[PDB]
Amino acid sequence: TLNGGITDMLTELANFEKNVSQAIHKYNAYRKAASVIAKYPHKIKSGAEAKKLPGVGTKILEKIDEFLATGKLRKLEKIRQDDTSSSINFLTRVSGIGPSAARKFVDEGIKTLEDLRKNEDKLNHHQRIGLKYFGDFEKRIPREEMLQMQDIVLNEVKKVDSEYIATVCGSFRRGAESSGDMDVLLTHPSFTSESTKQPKLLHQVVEQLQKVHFITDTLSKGETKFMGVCQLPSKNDEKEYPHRRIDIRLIPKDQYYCGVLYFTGSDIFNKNMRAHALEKGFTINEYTIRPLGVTGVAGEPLPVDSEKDIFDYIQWKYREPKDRSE
DNA sequence: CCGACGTCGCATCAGC
DNA sequence: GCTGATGCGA
DNA sequence: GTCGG
Ligand SMILES: Nc1ccn([C@H]2C[C@H](O)[C@@H](COP(=O)(O)OP(=O)(O)C(Br)(Br)P(=O)(O)O)O2)c(=O)n1
Ligand SMILES: Nc1ccn([C@H]2C[C@H](O)[C@@H](COP(=O)(O)O)O2)c(=O)n1
Ligand SMILES: [Cl-]
Ligand SMILES: [Mg+2]
Ligand SMILES: [Mg+2]
Ligand code: NA
Ligand code: NA
Ligand code: NA
Repeated sequence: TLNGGITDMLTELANFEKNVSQAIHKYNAYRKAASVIAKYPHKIKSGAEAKKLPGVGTKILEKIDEFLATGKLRKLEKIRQDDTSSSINFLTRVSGIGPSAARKFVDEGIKTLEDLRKNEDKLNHHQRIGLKYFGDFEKRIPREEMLQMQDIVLNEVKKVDSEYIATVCGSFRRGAESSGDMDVLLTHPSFTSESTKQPKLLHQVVEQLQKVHFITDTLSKGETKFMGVCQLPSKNDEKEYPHRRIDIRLIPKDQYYCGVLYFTGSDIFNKNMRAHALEKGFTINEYTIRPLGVTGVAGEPLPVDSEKDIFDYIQWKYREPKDRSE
């Protein structure tokens, strides 16, 4: 990419602030700056040129000047040589190990993949599975495999109850030629903002996908959100496909458009759009868009009949899913 | 200068 | 058990 | 770390 060196450096800084410093707003600031630089259609010549972009300030401009002049950033080169920072950044790559648990493990002398496997009994369930599939979860999914996965989910869901509608969101819905995992929005007419007329609506789908050995493991599971592991079937004498993360979100059928806007993302696009809503006097979640009163208290849900209605309320021109990859 | 920064589901833990 | 953080995740 | 009042 045009500015890949700069955006990589900002991403590494973001991950430092999140995993090591536990400064969530610094993390989002670095990610927002990397995003706006990622879509800037010129090869950046200076920090001052970049500071013109929203989300790039004085400090990142200076880092950009250091990186443009030397090809590196001293702050990162020192971070890379710090053993505690190295340890924590590695452990937080296991699903279920966040900043706090990573620092606690380092305190207990658990700092490597070998240490983690030595101490499985010190892991909760999510972490145990994240460690089990550590290699697999860092692999990307070709869109072709995403299409085979889509076919299985959609047909198995239709076998449970043909009134379900399952929609693959995330980067897949944004047209990506590869995805890091599969995100499935699910609706059923028995589950609306008004009533739940049928129980186990998510569970029944999960059970069916386990029964056919597509879903292989469960990280967390509630009434509306499943987070787990899945695997494509391989052919005779074929090497197995990697295991993949899968997220399934059951959304009230009448709130599908807010739900699919949320689950299509990206995460940064959602942050930018929800921040814009607030400046416009609305708050958006995966269910509703609502006005804010002078109170600052959210009012009653506004009528929504398309993703575009959401954009219109906040005075944004519509953006197709493929233009939301911020 | 400095308050706000997106919003919420599930797992875990502490306090009663 | 309930309730309210806190952690980690979408 | 950046931004907006
Ligand atoms: N912090 C977050 C994380 C996710 N989300 C939403 C948007 C996001 O697209 C959706 C799916 O989460 P993912 O983490 O899978 O994000 P994807 O867009 O699918 C990516 Br590009 Br990171 P992939 O999973 O393909 O690697 O959930 C969010 O709103 N806020
Ligand atoms: N998971 C889904 C997907 C779509 N739908 C509904 C919302 C709209 O009425 C319509 C969307 O049609 P389309 O597939 O063109 O996006 O189907 C749903 O209720 N649940
Ligand atoms: Cl709501
Ligand atoms: Mg995804
Ligand atoms: Mg602001
Ligand atoms: Na700027
Ligand atoms: Na992690
Ligand atoms: Na996901």
